[PDB]
Amino acid sequence: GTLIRATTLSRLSFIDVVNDNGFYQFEKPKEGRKYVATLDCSEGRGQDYHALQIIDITEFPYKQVAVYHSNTTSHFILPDIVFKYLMMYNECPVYIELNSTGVSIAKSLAMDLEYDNIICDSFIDLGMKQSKRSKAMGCSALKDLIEKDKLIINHKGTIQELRTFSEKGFHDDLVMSLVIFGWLTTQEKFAEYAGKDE
Ligand SMILES: [Mg+2]
Repeated sequence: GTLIRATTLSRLSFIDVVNDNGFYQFEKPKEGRKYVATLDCSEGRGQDYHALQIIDITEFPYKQVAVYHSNTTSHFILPDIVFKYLMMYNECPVYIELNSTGVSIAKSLAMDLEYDNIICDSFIDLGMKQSKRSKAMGCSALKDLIEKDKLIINHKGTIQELRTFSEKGFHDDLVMSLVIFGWLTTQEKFAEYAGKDE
């Protein structure tokens, strides 16, 4: 009872890139392409990882071009690491799940690093406000993208997590960061970020 149907899961495949201290790069940034990054931060104590997914949304199919995945990042430096990769991907907009750590990272990006491509649900929510409906609808959107071959997955750990991710409520941070992306794609504001500049 996986979210992604078995035949699709069986055809997923990864490019086995070297881990650069948590950063996995499948495509370099390219001129004229438009990206988005989604961030699922770990919170509190336990066995979870921070997961930043960077997706090329210039045109279909969308592509997973890089991932940052770590549970050994110093809290003091996580905003600077995210900022580095957003700047790399053509000053990438970012959509952060606003758990306690995500609220702090979003504020650091806005106030300390002065990054001005933060996707915000509202003036007081500097990212994706937590809700149950955003998870469910983001999962449905992600299922359709992967099953219709409209989102290409390259990363080994992401595929491993997709193969065990249940259709209802093992690590899942790489999938949950893709669920944030799926939810974004259902919103009116996604048209501000997707597509070539006109
Ligand atoms: Mg997490």
